[PDB]
Amino acid sequence: GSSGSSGDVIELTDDSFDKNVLDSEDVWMVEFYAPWCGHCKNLEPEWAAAASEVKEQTKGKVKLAAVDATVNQVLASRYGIRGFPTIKIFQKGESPVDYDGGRTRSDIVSRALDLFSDNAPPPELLESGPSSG
Repeated sequence: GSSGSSGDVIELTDDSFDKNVLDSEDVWMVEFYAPWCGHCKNLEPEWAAAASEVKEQTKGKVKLAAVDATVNQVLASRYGIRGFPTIKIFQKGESPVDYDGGRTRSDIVSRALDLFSDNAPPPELLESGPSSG
């Protein structure tokens, strides 16, 4: 996760991916890239930065991760990832969506926010809840 020179990009596998996302009630932005593709190499940094700008803006609610469609087949096949980069969003409870647009932290982040509100509560005092139920 956090090491060397890189933003807050989390590496998930074809097995843990479900144990990290499904096992969490938070938005997980799964992005599939190829180590032999340019369109991705240019996003490498764009995603790293965005992750931080998104995690800080979403207070951790909306996290950003990356996957290697070259090693991940279970997932890639599940939805069918052949055209990288491939940004996909997953929200515990409702079906996941397909992100298609600007490939720059500027845009990537802009979206994450549009969701943050959906799940995570807005900036305004509010009761927590009696034992979450």
